[PDB]
Amino acid sequence: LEKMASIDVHLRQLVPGKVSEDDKLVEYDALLLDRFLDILQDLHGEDLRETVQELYEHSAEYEGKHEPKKLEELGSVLTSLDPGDSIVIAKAFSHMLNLANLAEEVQIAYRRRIKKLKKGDFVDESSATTESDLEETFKKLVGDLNKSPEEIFDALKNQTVDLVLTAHPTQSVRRSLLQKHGRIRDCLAQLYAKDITPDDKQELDEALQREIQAAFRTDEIKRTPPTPQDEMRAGMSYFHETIWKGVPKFLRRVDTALKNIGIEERVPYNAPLIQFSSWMGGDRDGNPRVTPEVTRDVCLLARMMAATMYFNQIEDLMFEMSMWRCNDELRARADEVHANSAKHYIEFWKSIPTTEPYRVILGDVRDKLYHTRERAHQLLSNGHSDVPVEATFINLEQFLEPLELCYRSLCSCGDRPIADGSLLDFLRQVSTFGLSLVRLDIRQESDRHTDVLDAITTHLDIGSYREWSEERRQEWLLSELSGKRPLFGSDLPKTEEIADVLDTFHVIAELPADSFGAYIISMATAPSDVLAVELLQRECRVKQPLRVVPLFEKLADLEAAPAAVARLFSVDWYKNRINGKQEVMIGYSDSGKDAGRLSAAWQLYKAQEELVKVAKEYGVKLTMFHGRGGTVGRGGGPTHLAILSQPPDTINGSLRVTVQGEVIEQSFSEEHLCFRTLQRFTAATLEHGMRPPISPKPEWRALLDEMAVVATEEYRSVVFQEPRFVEYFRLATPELEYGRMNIGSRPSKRKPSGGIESLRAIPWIFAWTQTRFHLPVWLGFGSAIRHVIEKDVRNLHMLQDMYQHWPFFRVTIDLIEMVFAKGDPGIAALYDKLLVSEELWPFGEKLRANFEETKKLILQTAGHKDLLEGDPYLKQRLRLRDSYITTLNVCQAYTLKRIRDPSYHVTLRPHISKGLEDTLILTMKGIAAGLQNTG
Amino acid sequence: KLEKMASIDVHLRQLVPGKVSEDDKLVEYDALLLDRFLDILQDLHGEDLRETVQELYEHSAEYEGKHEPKKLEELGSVLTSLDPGDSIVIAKAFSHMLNLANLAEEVQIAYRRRIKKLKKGDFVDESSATTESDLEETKKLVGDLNKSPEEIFDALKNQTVDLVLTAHPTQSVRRSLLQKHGRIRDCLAQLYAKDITPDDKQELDEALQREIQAAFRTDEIKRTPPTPQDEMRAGMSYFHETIWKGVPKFLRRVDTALKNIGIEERVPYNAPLIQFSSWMGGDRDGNPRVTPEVTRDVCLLARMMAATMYFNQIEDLMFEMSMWRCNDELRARADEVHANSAKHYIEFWKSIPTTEPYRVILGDVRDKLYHTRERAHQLLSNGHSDVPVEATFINLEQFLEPLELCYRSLCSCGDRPIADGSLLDFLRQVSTFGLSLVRLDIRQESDRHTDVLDAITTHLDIGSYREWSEERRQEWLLSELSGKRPLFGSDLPKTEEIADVLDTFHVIAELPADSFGAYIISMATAPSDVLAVELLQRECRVKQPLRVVPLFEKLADLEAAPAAVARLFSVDWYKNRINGKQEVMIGYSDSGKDAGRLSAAWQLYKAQEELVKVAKEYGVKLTMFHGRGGTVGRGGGPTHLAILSQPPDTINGSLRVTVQGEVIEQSFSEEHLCFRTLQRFTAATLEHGMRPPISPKPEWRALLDEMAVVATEEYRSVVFQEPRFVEYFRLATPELEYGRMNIGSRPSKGGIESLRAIPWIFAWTQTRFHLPVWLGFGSAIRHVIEKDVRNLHMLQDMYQHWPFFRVTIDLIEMVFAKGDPGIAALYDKLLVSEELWPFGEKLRANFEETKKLILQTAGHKDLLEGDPYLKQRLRLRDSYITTLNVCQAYTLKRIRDPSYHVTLRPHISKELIELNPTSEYAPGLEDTLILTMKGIAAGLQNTG
Ligand SMILES: [Cl-]
Ligand SMILES: [Cl-]
Repeated sequence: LEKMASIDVHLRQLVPGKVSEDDKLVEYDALLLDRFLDILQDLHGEDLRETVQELYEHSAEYEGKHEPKKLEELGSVLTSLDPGDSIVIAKAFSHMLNLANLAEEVQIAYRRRIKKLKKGDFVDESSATTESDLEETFKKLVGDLNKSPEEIFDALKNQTVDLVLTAHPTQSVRRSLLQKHGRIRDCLAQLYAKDITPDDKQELDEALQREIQAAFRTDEIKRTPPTPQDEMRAGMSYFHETIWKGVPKFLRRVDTALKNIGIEERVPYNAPLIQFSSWMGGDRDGNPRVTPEVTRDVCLLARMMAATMYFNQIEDLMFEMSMWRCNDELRARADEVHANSAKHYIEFWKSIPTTEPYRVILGDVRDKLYHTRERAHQLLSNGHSDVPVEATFINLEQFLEPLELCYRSLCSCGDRPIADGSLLDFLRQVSTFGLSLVRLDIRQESDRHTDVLDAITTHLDIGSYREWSEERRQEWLLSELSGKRPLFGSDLPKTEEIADVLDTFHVIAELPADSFGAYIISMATAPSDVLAVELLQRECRVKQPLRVVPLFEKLADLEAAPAAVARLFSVDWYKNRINGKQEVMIGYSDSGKDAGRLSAAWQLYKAQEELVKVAKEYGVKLTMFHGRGGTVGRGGGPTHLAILSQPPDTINGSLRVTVQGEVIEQSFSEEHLCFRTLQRFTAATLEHGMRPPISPKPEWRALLDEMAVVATEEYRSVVFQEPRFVEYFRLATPELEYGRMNIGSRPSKRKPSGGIESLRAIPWIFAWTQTRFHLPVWLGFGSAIRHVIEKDVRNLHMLQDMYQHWPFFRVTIDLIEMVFAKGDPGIAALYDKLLVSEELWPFGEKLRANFEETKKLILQTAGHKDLLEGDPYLKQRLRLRDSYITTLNVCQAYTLKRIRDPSYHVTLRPHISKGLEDTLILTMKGIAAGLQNTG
Repeated sequence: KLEKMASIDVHLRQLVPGKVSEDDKLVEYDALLLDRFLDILQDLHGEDLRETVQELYEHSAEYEGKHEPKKLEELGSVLTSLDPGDSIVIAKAFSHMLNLANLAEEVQIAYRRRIKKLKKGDFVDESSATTESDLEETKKLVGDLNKSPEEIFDALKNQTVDLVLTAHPTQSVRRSLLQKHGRIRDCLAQLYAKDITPDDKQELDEALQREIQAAFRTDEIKRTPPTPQDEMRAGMSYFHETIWKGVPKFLRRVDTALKNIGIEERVPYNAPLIQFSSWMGGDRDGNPRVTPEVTRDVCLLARMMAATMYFNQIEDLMFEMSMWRCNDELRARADEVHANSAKHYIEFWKSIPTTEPYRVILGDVRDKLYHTRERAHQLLSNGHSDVPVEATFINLEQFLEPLELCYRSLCSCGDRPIADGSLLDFLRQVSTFGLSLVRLDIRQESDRHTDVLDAITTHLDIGSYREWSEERRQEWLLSELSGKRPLFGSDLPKTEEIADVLDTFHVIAELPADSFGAYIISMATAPSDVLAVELLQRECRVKQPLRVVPLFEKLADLEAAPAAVARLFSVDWYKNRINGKQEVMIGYSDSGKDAGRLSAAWQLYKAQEELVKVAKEYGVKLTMFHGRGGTVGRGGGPTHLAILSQPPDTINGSLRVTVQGEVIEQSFSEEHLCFRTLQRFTAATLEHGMRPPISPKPEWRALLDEMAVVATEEYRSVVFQEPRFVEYFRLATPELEYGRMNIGSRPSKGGIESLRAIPWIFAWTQTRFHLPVWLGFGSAIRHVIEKDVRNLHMLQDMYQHWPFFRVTIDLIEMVFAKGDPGIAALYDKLLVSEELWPFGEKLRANFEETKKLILQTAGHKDLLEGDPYLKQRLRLRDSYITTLNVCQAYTLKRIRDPSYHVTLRPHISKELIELNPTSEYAPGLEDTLILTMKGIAAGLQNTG
């Protein structure tokens, strides 16, 4: 059985050298592949195994030389498969790619950081191999920038990093597949431990094989496109995985780094340096499956999960807390708490004596936690309770109070060191996660509020709020918000939508405030959009209303935004309600859909500038919320510089970022990866506050203004002006199939009869990411760089200066370069050859030419001769995914030809040992998991 | 001025000079912990207190080095001059330091590397963990003995090792202080990882100090002398600690070794290679706090704990079990289970779909486990439930069936590798721990059954069951078991004791059979003692009666025992009821109390031989139960040879041994220690079954018979014939205080005969004298050397080639290492009348004489010449124990004698004096005595 010998050779040929000396990646991939193929042979036979192996080898050869004959060989083998074999080949390559991801994670987590590889400037911050850890970030602040330790500590207390978890654009993988990937991960890790006994290594190998098989033999589809509750259950797995234990870990690391620059204090245990907000169950923009009851469900479920974890933590806390010396205050509370009726610790002690006061108060807290979970479960499954809300914790201060009393008492008696053990960790978990783990954001279009108000104004015989000018709207809204009479009653004609909006507000009002983050207005354009939501919030009896966050999507909206926000601050009611804090959302991906990526990038930098001017004029603490698609939305290293790149004083101690679904596994599945994520967000925010990026030279801004004009011209002329574009888009791309399939819970368009305009941004990016072409990400960059080079050769020297010294520009170009690394025009041409009308082929040929030109221009701007010349580790990792993703591409393209065209009969082969829709879904989820994030 | 660290480094390095390997980091560990502890002591009670404590430790270490009595005089001088507050803090301090020494010991043993080049090639290698045979090396069977692997596999399938957890003779330390000891051990371990970053090392250092202080600031007294339920709760900590996870780990390792000798199968998941029995809540011998309700309590509690652990484990199982292809039988069972109402996993899935059949059956099992815990908690807390018995698992096969269905189904579809993961671990845990984790044994005196039958015969006007000869008793008991009429009713004059015995039988009758192991008759002497218990079991309507196990204590009982068992097998009713299985219990410590240690050891070897003869004559599978005090009761390595030492065919695939309380932490607190415990028990059993120790040469037998006669004579002449022995014992030893304080129960059942064996051993272990273990050996070896110049060469032959004799001598040698006559003399000087002084003097001479004689027999010039690692660890504990001894002796003089005024010193710094307010003796003297007792106890661990 010497077949294992071949795959080592093809792997070593795919990535030639070693990117370090702990570079064990090719070994890891070879081992996983060998064990997996042995499993495939043992489950489906020697013939199936030989076919799959020949396919992988061919794919490796293609990713080597990019010879199209290799692709035709792949096609020949794949078409000759009846759907039965097609499912097994597609499934198999999916799992193989997943294993490659696992090895990637292990390599990254245990790679040794090389201190002699730092150059000393900001470029070091674009890779995990050279980024500044927390303590290096401190020394930089204290050395170069002359900031005192006191100032660093004070800045830290007041800083908040808020990570927002979003429902996966496709597969938010089963809560069980995290677990299996974990076991494979850990087995791989220990097999290479330089301290392993032979029998331990044997049992580890058997566990590895057993779990690879365990993953290959579970189905990946069926049932419902899981209900929002199910997808939310999946999203919360990472709290069990790493974050719950990981947060006190990281915060204690902050304590140590502080001591090493002379600060004796710890970060206060009630300071919110870390926060988690979620969209799962709250985003309704173009997603009707998210009902008011869905939101109530994910809220109560969240409070349940939190109560369980606090409950199980407090028992180890209770064993720890066996001291007897205590405060007079704590002694009082213990003798008081002793006056009551101890059922949840009979296995531990018959009862708790008053000679163990901490155990008394903590056992009471354990009881209240129990009653909290039971009440939440009752309301979720029934609608009423019987658990008195007074027998539970209903707000965070009731919970923090006894714990803080313990900490005070322990410190009084000279027992602070015990306090900084399990007790401090526990307080830090309470303050970070609260009673809900996450705080749900709500999102809805502005137009739906227009509808609700139009029915309100029609029912009151005032006219139609939709016909009114923006100023008439503003005036009416102001008068009502200033007044004291309610607005409407049960007597109100409600369409299903209008009832949906009002009912959403009612459920928000029926739940504790600590469950909710922000109310987000999609397609916001004018101050009346924010005022609308504020009034609807008030007249629906929301006691403590949510902060309203406008989301400026289109480009014109972005130009009009700073006037709009200034106008909002100049109105007394909004100024008095916000309390000196205002949050605005920008959608890098959305704006990109409107006007191409380059113009959306430069416009967002400028718009953030003007917003900060306004927020300083009127004295509010502005917080920019970064939607899906940005530079700060990438995985790992690059985030560190993306954050540092943002315009000065747009962060101001409060960073709110979306952790895209495609990146969350890579960023939180493993102890080390999670630590370094929390670390680089915390450290980068802190540095950017005291060391803002350079301000751009005027010639740079003038140049980018030109390039923005040309780029939007090209992008809009191709995507919107070309009359035969959308026909091509529906042929050369699986957009229609994605819309009809059970992949995402969302409809792809806002009006089924509309063009590219009504198509949502997420399907736009996905459709072209499946074909390894990525047109939405780079289109426009070509004609911009071309235009300025022809106007004068010396502008290329200016662009290269910009790439070398202006962080913003470097991170924009870098993202593009990375997306090109995941691109292959050859595969796009194969989709063309099978799926596109012959008279439409030159269209594709021309666009691919545009591709190659833009790539050449991007490489020249970054001063590179190869893509990702600066990040060879990332280059290696992606080149290794390429070999599986390509097979999933060819399979997808022929499956499309077969699905769309029942007139394409193929000479099948005999079925291969112990249906086209399922194969297509597999190739989609696979390529999706392989390409991860682009734009 | 913090160069006190140089002082403790120098004293430590003098205490243990060399290296016993090169991964020998023990003195490093001890210095590091001690330094952090002393700094904490200074920051809590002041610089002066810290300097006092450090000076005391240095003096103690210098003493354990050169044994100069001046050092003892210095320690005493400082200790008498402390007011009770400072005496409490000094005593507590040294207790905690000794504990830290034990933790460092455990880490060093767990990570010491076994040296393959150090094996000598014979059985002596089996007396230390550093050279013993692992599972696979016990390959030995295949080489030397030419046994086929198939025969080894069959032997292993049928082998059962039954470890019995017993209540601690003193402090089975709070489930809370064990935990802190765990955090300290782990912190120590990770500080020495060769890949740890500087920030990691800083945070680990602070975590260690934090937990040392946290342990120092917990009280070690107060509350109740814990109820038997509390002691049982504490005893069950080790299942959560290591054993629950440890059993599937060990069994899988067995699987690997079997693969490594060519066997393709695994050990069947339902074969009981490991079992755990318990006495906590069932031994009532001289312990009236153990009531019927106590037994009902610990039974129900155990079933609760088991249900909780299965419940939490089965959720990881449910996530794992996401397969879809399955057996036809399993698909059926899944569709069947789908017809019902999914509450215990709303956080995981809204409900479980039928395309995940395994998850369906497993979710049902999770439901049934939940209801089992709730019903047990209800019965314990009320007396009734409302949980239908049909919704819980009441016997183990109900539980096993659906899991086995999953395993079968998974194997059907070629998913055996998935089956051999979390599912196999779960099946193995089910089979090993069952629904109770442990099985409770019950124990009671024979005389207490005699009372019950005597009141019965008096109530029926037949005579007094007490007056009847052993054969008249036998006769009546036989006719009654043959009969069909019940024996008694509510109309029966019951003393309080008799009500206790009958009520215990009724409670046994009310509980499931999986809860109970064996009924053990203390002071068994004759078959009528067993027949009484069988008859009481039947007439109290115990549906499935317990197996009855006689415990033959005294020497004459041991000679008479095989006659009794032969007569018992020769009775038709008993022969058919036992079903070919008989378990007999020996108490190495009890027999030791009767006739000296040597005579009890040899007599126990011979009596086991004769019992094997009887069991073959009548075809019964005999099972010997080793009570406390044995060679097989030691910690770690030595156990391996002790088991191998047993007489041929006395084990026969069924080993039952007592895990003494003082040893349990050393054997089960840490992952590796647990693995090697289970491994040496399993491997020793398997090997001894197929490779019996050599049979003894006839001259060795005759020689040991002689020595036993002399030794018993000396021992009894001192302990029972000297009229002033009992007077001395109450002066030179804290026996009266041990009984009068709060530890244990009742020591007397009169003189030393009515004194229980455990307080007998304890009293003389506190004063580092150990008279019960060695008394008699001196005069025996002296007698045989004078009888003939050559007998010493024969004894040395025995020590080198007869495993039994080697392990007896070896245990003695270890006990002497924990001995020090100087300290005993100090106890004399402070506590014993002057006209009694020569008595102790003469006794001490025997000690020294016996020591020299043991040394010559073992071919040694120093104690423990063969086990320098153990010598090092003991040498190191002794430096704390000695200070605790002096403190104890002066505290005794102060307690017994209110006319002993001492020039006290000014109180040091901030109090512990006021945690015992209702004390009849001085403010801090009671607690100080208790502290020294618990301390010295934890320092000397096991002797005899
Ligand atoms: Cl109880
Ligand atoms: Cl639900």
